[PDB]
Amino acid sequence: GSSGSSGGTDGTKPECTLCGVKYSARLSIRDHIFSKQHISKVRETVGSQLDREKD
Ligand SMILES: [Zn+2]
Repeated sequence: GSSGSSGGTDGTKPECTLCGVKYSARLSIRDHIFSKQHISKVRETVGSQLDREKD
């Protein structure tokens, strides 16, 4: 016989893979991104310091 295969994943749980800060059933993506906690990661992940030569 046959067991069966999978052809579609689902699981957009409220989390921030970027800051690894899994939001709580209550918390929300907004409340997060709207907190230094997140911003910081967004400032470091790339950096604040400007580039040598500007465009
Ligand atoms: Zn975040």
